[PDB]
Amino acid sequence: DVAIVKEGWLHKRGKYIKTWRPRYFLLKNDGTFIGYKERPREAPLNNFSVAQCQLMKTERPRPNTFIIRCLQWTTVIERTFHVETPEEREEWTTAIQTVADGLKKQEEEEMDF
Repeated sequence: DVAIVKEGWLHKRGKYIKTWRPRYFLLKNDGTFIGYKERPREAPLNNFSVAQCQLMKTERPRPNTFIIRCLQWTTVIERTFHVETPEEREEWTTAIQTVADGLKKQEEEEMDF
């Protein structure tokens, strides 16, 4: 069954306004990545799958930024996050990567041959 893999505060850059705001995110092993205004009913402000997504690291405009990029149909979705240390970024990117890898292995076992 589906369990939380990692949860915690992330600084998220907005989609339309490119400002940064603190958000409480939860990553689940089915690829669910859900973000709330406060530590959690109250609906989430962000809700997307990390399945088939790409992790990118950047230092501008903020150090220790990571981007989750997902190509969906014609559209490309990007979600931008900042944490205070490069170690915390590695903490998050490793967790997201391992979940994505689990789901990729599952897809490949279904689609290959």
